[PDB]
Amino acid sequence: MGEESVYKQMKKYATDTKCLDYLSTFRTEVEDQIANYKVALVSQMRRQLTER
Amino acid sequence: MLNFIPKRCPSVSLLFGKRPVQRIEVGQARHQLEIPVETIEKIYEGVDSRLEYHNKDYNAMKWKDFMKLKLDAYHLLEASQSETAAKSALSDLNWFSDLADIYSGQQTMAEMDVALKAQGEQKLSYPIQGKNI
Amino acid sequence: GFETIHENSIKPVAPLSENSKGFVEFVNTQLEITKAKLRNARLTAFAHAFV
Amino acid sequence: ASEQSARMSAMDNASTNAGEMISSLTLRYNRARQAKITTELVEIISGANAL
Amino acid sequence: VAATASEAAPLQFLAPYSGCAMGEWFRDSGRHCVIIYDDLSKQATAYRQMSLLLRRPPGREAYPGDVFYLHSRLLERAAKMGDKSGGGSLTALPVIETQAGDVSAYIPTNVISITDGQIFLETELFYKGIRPAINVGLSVSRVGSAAQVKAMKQVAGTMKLELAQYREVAAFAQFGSDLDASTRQLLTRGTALTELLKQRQYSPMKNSVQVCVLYCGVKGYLDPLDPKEISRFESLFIDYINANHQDILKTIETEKELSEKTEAKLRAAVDEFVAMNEFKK
Amino acid sequence: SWMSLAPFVAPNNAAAWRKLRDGAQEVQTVIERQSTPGKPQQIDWAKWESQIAHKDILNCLKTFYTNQVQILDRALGALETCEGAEKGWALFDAALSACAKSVEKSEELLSNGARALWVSCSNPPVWKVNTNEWLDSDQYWQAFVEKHHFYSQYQPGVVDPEAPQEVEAF
Amino acid sequence: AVLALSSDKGLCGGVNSFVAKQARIVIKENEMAGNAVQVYGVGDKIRSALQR
Amino acid sequence: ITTTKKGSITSVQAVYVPADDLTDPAPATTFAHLDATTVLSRQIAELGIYPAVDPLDSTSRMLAPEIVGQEHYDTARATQKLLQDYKSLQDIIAILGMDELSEEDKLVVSRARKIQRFLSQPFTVAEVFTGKPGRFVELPETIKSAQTILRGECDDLPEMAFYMCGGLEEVRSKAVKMAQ
Amino acid sequence: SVKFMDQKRSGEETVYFKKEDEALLRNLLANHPEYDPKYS
Repeated sequence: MGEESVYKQMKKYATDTKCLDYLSTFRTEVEDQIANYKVALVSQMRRQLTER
Repeated sequence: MLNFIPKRCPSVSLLFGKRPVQRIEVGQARHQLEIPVETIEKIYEGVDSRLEYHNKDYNAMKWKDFMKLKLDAYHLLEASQSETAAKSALSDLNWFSDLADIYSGQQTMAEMDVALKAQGEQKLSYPIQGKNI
Repeated sequence: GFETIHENSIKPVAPLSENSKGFVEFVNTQLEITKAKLRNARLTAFAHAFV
Repeated sequence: ASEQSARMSAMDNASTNAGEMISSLTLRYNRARQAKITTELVEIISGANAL
Repeated sequence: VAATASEAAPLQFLAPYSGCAMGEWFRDSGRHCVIIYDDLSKQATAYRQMSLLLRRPPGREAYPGDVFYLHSRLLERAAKMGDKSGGGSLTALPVIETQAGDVSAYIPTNVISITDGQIFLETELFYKGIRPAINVGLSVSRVGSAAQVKAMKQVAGTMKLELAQYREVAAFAQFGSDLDASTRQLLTRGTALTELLKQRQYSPMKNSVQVCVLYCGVKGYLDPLDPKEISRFESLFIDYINANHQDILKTIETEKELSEKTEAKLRAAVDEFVAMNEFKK
Repeated sequence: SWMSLAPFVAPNNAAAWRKLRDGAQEVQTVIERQSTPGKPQQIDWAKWESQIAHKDILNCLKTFYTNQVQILDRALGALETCEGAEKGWALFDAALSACAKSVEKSEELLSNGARALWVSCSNPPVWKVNTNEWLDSDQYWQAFVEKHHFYSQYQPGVVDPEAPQEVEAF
Repeated sequence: AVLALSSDKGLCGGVNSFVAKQARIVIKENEMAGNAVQVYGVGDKIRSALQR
Repeated sequence: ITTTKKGSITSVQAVYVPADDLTDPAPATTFAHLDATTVLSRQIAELGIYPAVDPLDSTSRMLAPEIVGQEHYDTARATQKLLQDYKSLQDIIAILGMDELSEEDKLVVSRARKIQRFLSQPFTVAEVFTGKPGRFVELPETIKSAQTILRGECDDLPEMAFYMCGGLEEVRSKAVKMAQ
Repeated sequence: SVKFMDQKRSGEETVYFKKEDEALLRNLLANHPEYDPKYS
C-alpha cells in the first residue's frame, strides 16, 4: 500500500516539469505575438479611416 | 523500507551500470517504473561501506540521507492520503505578477512605438468656407 | 470625417508587486514622454493647416 | 391499522376531489360544445351568405 | 425581405414568394442557400384578408380553401437538384406560432402535412430550464441520419436511446421511489445529457466541438459530476480543446469520422482535462 | 505552450493570471479579426468622382487619404525588418530562475521518492532479514529499545509500550 | 438507535410523514448533546423521507 | 409608435381579453407588436394576490444577460423554474394531496407559495379600498429577497407573512408580530 | 393527469419488467441448456 500510494502521488506530480518549458515559451512567443500585433493595429487604423 | 543498498559490484548485482536505466515492479499490481542510473548512483554517495549485512551484499546509507528519503516518501504518502494536498510540489508561486506587469509593459510599449511612426503628419488639407471652396 | 488616433486610448500600467516598480516607472514615464510629444506633433499640424 | 385507516380516509378525500373535478370539467365540456356548435354554424352561415 | 404590418396585405402575401425567387438563383446556379420564413401565419392572415375584401367566400375560421395550394406552391420550390442541373439546393425553415399549443388547428396541420420534419417548442420546457426548449419526442426529421455526419451519428444514436429511456422512466422516478443502479445510471445520464443540450442565445458551436462535448457526455465523464457544474465543464472543455487540441478538431472536420486514433486522442484529452481541473464531484 | 499554465495557478495568484490571460485574448481577438478578410475595403474613387457633383472637397479628402495610407505602409514596412525592454526581461529572467529552482527541488522530491521505491523493491524480505542486522541499520528504534528495555527492567515486551492502551492500563 | 416503522405503499395519508417528523425531532434533539445516532427503518417511505 | 433618432415614445397599452380568452384574434395579433408583456389572471386575483400578474405568461425582451446582469437573469429563471415545477403538481395535489409528494416536492411547493405571496404589493392608489399604505420597492432589494427565498433563508417563516409586505424586513417584522 | 398517469404507468411497468427480465436472464441458461450457445 505504501509503494502504491507513493507511486500514484508521483504520477500525479510527474507533470510538474513542463512549467519551465511552458514559461521559456512565453519569452519566445510574446516577442513574435507583438510583432504580429503592431501589424494588426496598423490595419485596424486603416480600416477605421476607410470606414469613416 | 530498509537501509540495505545492494553492492553494485558484479559479484553481487550483475550488470548494474551496463545500461543507463534501472527498472522496478511496484506494489501488488506490479506497476513498472524506470529510473535513471544517475538518480540511483546518487545513493552511493551517501552509502557507507564500513557497514555490510546479509552475506555482506548490502551496505547502509548515512542516517541523515536515509531519513531525508524516508521523510520525502512519508510526505508524498500523506499528501496522497489527504484531500487538501497541493496539486503540485512546486511550492508557493509568486512570479505571476511580474509576468502580468511585463506583458502589459510590452503591449503598451508596442502600442506607443506604433503611433510614433503612424503620426508623421507632414501636412493636412482642411476645406474651409470662403477660401478652399 | 478624418480619422486621427486618440492618444488617450492608450492606458498605462497597473502596478502589482514592488519588484516590478523599476520597470513600471520607466514605462509610465516614457509613456508620458511620448503622449505629450505626440500631442504636440498633432496640434502643430492642426495649426499649420490653418496658418 | 393506522395506515389502513389513513388509506381509507385518503380514498374518501380523493373520490370527493374527483367528483368536484368532474363537475367542473362537465361545465367546461358543455361550454366548449356550445362554442363549437356556434362557431361551426356561423361559419356555415357566412359561407352561405358570401355567394 | 421585410414585409411588416404597416406594409399592405399583398406585400405580406408576396414576400415569401419573393424570397423563394431570390433563392432559386442560388438553387439553379450550382450554389446552396437557406431561407427562413418568419411568422408564416401572417401570410395566411393576409391572404384571408385579400380574399374577403375581394368578396371571395371563406371556409372554416374564415380562411379560404386555397391555403394548401398557397403553402405547397411556396414550399415545393425547396429542392435538391441533380448533378446535371448544377447540384444546388434551397433549404426551407418555416416558423409557426400556435395558440395554447393547439396543433390540431388548420394551418399548423396543413404545414405539418407538407414538410419533412418538425421542431416543436414548448413553454414548459422553456421555463424548466431547457433552452432551446425543443421537445425531442414530437420533433422529428424524416431525412434523419442521411443529413448527419458519421461522427455525429455514433454519438447521437446512443444519446437518443438514453434520452428515450430517461423520458420513459423519470416521471415514475420523481415520486421518491427507490430504484436499482441500472436505472439510477439511466437517470444520471439523462440528466447529464439534458444539462448538456442547453445553450446560450447567439452562442453556436462547431460540429467537431459538438462531437467532442457529446462524447464527453455519452462515455460517462459527466455522470458523477454535478448537473449545475456541467454548464462550465462544457465551456472550460471547449476552451481546452480550442487551445491545445486544434489537431483533433481539424481531423474531425476533414475526415468527418472518428477513427480509433482520434478516439484515443479525445479520451486522453478528456482525461488530462479532468486531471487538470476539479469540480464538485 | 505557455497557455497551458493554468492549473499551476493559486487563488492568491488568480486575478493577476486572469488579467494576463484576458490581455492575450484581447490581442488575439484583434489579430485574427484584422487578418481574416485581408483587404476588402480598397475604395475606388472612380465611382464617387462620377456619382458626386461637387468634386471640390472630395479631392482634398482623397488627398488626405492617399497621404495617410503612404505613411501607414511606410511605418508597416519599416517595422517589418535595444534597452527599453531588458529592464523587464530581467524580471522575467528572475522569474525563470525561481521557477527553475522550484522545478529543481520538486524534481529532487520526486527523485527521492523514486529512490525510496527502488530501495524498497531491491530490499530483501524483512522476515528473511536478520533482526540484529536490521537494528544495526536502524538508529531510531535503537533509541526506542534502550529507552524501555535498558533504562527499565519491568516494561512489557510489546511492539509499542508508549501507546494509549498501555499508558491507560498502567 | 432509532427504529422507525413505516409502510411501502403510498396513499396512506400522512402517518409516515408524522413518523419521519418525530424521528427528525428525536435525532436533532439527541445529536446536540453528542449522542451518536444510528437509524433502522421498516418500509421505503421512511427511507425516501430521510435519505437526503 | 417607435423610438427613432429624433425622440422616443414609451407606450403602455391596456388590452382587454374577452371571456378570458387569450386566443382571440385581437390580443393574438396585438401580442406580436409589443416589447414587454404583463398578463393578468383571475385565478390569482381570487387568491387575493394583487397585482394578479401571471409571471409565466408575462415575458419581455429586456431579460437577457446582455442587458440585465447575470444575477438578475439567474434569479428570474430560477423563479420561473420554481413556479413551473409548482404548476406541474397542481393536478396531483388537487386529487391526492400534498402527503403523496416527496420532501423535495414539498420544499418546492413551500418556496413557490412563499414567492407567490411575496410577489404581491399594496399600491398607493389602492389605499381607498385597501387601507394599507403604499410600498415602493427597488430592484436590488427584490433580487436579494428572491435569492434568499430560493436559497432557503426564509423557510422558517410562515406563508402569510409574505402577503403585502414589499421587502423582507417587513416580512420578518410581520412574522415576529404573528408569533405572538 | 393524462400524460401524468401514462408516464407513471410506463415507468413503473418498465422498472418491474426490467427486474423480471434480469431474473429470467439469470435463470434461463440453467433450466434451458439446449439454447445456451456456450454449450454449442
